[PDB]
Amino acid sequence: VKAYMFGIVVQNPDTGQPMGDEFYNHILERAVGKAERALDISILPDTQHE
Amino acid sequence: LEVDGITETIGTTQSAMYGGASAQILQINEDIKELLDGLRAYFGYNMIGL
Amino acid sequence: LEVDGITETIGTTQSAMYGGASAQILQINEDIKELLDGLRAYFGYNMIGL
Amino acid sequence: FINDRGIKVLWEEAYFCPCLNPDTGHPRVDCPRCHGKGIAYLPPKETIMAIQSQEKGTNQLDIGILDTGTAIGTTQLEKRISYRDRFTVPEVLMPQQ
Amino acid sequence: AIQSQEKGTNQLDIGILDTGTAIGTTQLEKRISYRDRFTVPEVLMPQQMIYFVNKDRIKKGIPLYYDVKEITYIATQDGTVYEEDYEIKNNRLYLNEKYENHTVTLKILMTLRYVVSDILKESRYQYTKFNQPKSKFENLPQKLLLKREDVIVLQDPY
Amino acid sequence: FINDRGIKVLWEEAYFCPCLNPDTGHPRVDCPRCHGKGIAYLPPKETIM
Ligand SMILES: [Zn+2]
Ligand SMILES: [Zn+2]
Ligand SMILES: [Zn+2]
Ligand SMILES: [Zn+2]
Repeated sequence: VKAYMFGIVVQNPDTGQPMGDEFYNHILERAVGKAERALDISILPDTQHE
Repeated sequence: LEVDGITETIGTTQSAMYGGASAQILQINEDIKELLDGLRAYFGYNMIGL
Repeated sequence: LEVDGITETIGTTQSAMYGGASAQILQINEDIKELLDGLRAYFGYNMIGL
Repeated sequence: FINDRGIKVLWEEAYFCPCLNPDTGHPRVDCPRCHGKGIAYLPPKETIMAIQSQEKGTNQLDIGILDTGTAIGTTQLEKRISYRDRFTVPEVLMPQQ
Repeated sequence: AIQSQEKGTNQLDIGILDTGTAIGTTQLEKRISYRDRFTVPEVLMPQQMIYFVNKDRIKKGIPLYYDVKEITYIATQDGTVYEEDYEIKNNRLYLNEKYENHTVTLKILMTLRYVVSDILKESRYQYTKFNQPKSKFENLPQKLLLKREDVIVLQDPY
Repeated sequence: FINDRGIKVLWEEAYFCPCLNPDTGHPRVDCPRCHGKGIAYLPPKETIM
């Protein structure tokens, strides 16, 4: 993600601390869920019983 | 506000039409629309036989 | 801000209508739309026989 | 607005020192309460003041050099500053030789 | 940054003098002090000189009033003086003894120079907090009044 | 901009005339190279000012 924002930093103006990677991972996992619903597909491997 | 030649001036995101958080709410509504479309594809259309 | 012969004026991309990252989000939405059209051509239309 | 724009200063209030000579009317030069100035000062008070036009005002004289520089200050609300009251600005250091 | 660079010519019974003045804005976080000296190596100023040349000045060399960086014109009653017939060393002018009873006239260039005469804004301040862990005090640019170094003239620092 | 707005002038450069009296320091009033002014002038140069 950060590569696509080369030359930017996301930083709390009251403390100068950069945003933690936990938020990036959380957002990525939800973005994968969104992609798996915009298209009627299963991206990540899982065992299905039908 | 100006005192003794020191000048401080603000234009804020508030306006006679738009509230301070207008833009963020508009973006959130766009995200909600995408999410709802996806989830209303996951759950089906309701139907009943008369 | 004007203080003791130093003056600064800034106009930001924020506005009463648009948030600071409106432009980037709009471009990203265009890219998403192109990608989704392509991927919905790669995977087919869903169909079922009643 | 004033708290944003002003610098922190220590304010101490003037009064005439009771060491003045009862006849000549001049200060005692050895007075410990005032170091030869006729004016004694109360304990310092923390305040914020906005200051402008901070000029050094160098003078070169037959007696030697002297500084007569002047500045303009805007006080906080609800204060009654009095003549020869004294301010110091602990953040700001000036070079001398 | 320098503004209002005035020459300030004066014409007096003692002779000519320059009292010109300029206004300077410093960089951040500097505490300029009285009679501090500046030179501007990029900027060359024209000046003029004339000397009567005598046996002492031939043997000892003429001590020049200005810190000559280079000569643009040199002449005498007999005409132009060619570069084999003069030399400058240590801000002394040496001449061929041919000229033992002549007067030499020069046009010269020298570097611009200033001394701090007065400080018009010795303090400007800002507490900066935005994107800092805690408030940081910073000293903004000073405004200097600069006076030209005519009366006492010193070499360039190098 | 300067070439559009300025008038054409002849510029000639000052230097002290070597006719100055070696004692009194004043110009010779009969000097042909400078007509009693202490200042001689180099040949003119065309410029716009
Ligand atoms: Zn159902
Ligand atoms: Zn299918
Ligand atoms: Zn006393
Ligand atoms: Zn002459």
